[PDB]
Amino acid sequence: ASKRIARSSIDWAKMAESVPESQKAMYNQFKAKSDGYIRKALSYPEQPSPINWEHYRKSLTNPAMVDAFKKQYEALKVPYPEDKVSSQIDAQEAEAKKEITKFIQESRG
Amino acid sequence: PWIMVFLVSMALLWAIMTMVFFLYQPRSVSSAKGFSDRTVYLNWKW
Repeated sequence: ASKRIARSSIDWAKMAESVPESQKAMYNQFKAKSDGYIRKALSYPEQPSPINWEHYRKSLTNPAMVDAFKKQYEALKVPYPEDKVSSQIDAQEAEAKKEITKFIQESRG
Repeated sequence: PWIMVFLVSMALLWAIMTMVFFLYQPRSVSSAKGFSDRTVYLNWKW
């Protein structure tokens, strides 16, 4: 419902300059793998296709079933699901920070 | 006095041999080319 619409995209240019190319060729796999999920993110935007309920109300002889369907559609409005492994990324983020500090001080030495 | 002449000649031969042993040109041909091959790079958390 929030957080990440398709507009969000990190700076690939700085990331591409940082990696040692074929030494980190999994980034070349990672970008295409993330790009494939962008293709899934290309389809199915937030809102669905609107439906003209009044046309089916007038065309059908008894529009009570259309009103019941519209009422149930408005009642059933499920929100977003739950994030699963965000804590694991957060845990590896803290481990990355420790490896960042360790690599920084060794390079300083 | 063959013994004294022999000793001087052998002592000379030892002295020439030592002078030859240090007669050389040291060189320093170890540049930092191998230092350029030690690029330590962080493994990325994929």
